[PDB]
Amino acid sequence: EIVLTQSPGTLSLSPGERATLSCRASQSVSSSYLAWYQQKPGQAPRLLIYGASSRATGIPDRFSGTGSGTDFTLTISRLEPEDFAVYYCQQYGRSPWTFGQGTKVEI
Amino acid sequence: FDEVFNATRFASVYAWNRKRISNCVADYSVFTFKCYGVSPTKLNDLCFTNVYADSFVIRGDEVRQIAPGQTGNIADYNYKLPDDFTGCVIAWNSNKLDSKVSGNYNYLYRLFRKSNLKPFERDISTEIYQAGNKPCNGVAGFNCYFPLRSYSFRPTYGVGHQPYRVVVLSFEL
Amino acid sequence: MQLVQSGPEVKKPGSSVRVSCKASGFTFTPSAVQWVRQARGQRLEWIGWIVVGSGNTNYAQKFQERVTITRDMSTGTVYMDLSSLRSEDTACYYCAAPHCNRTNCYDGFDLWGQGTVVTV
Repeated sequence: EIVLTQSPGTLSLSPGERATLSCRASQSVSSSYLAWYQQKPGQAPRLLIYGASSRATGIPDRFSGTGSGTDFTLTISRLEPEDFAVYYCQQYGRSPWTFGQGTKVEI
Repeated sequence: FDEVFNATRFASVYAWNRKRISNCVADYSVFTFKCYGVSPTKLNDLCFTNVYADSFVIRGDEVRQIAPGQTGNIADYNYKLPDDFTGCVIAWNSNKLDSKVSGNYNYLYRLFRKSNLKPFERDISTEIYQAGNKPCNGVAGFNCYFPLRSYSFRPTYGVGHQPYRVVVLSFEL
Repeated sequence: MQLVQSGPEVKKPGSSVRVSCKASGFTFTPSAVQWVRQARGQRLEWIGWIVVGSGNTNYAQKFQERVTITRDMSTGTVYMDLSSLRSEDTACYYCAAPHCNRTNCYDGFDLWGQGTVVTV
């Protein structure tokens, strides 16, 4: 039921820069039940953020996450070449479960 | 012993009803009459002075966990005996009595708890459980779980899921 | 510490497929394992999830009548059964569960399987 929108569709910035992503919802979502995933071609997805504010163990601190209500965002401070991938936003508080559309970052 | 075997209905495992038999010259004349504390060699001649009598309904395969000093889902969360057990653990099957057309749902067994149980202890409280951080003020379904699950006890399964009644007398001095 | 999933399978339309997600430590430990599908280049799409403890389950309305998630405690196995395969289902299937050994659980879904390719 809940519809998530991810923007921008594509990003083109050189390594080292700062990128920002927005995950927008359609109804109130508890801030303790949101997460982000990273996907590279052919590999399994990776967990990045749980609860929208707690970074997963061992992940670089350059990642950051905040938001509340019906709109959540992800920000990465210092980008590097290996980070070029597609990130999916998942709200995982209310059944039925739901994912995002996807984004792309390159240069 | 006329009140704790021929009873029409038995209690669940998440709870259980016992008694305080006393002042009666127990006719132990009275199937797995497995006794641990004192063997029936002289069970008909004793000076115990105080006896309890619990009651439980459980699946056949889980009966082994009743014995002291063993681990199990129902022996580490519902009913655990002390290491110095002094009693007997009687048990038979109730395949054609407790089983019912389409099954019986009245029996339950606790599935989750904060910590293990101490001997001869019970806790009856149905509340949401489980978490890392527990901001579960409301009632939900992710990491906030209903603690009890109901047995199936269908009208006919093969041996191993059928209902066994087990009575665990706890002698004393 | 990882998830094990069967190899690729081949099926023709109308049949049914069974996919196994085998883990370690699931028994005696709470573990909410979900199921996610992903076609080539498409967005991830949710399917189902099940609690290894109580058997509680929930399915997407769309995938209702077509998905059956079954549990096996003794072997610590999880079964995802799909019936009446359609060409739209041809995709990769992942099983994900949260790190759970100490009774308590890591709230987020962190472990993810290697994936299985099913084509019809």
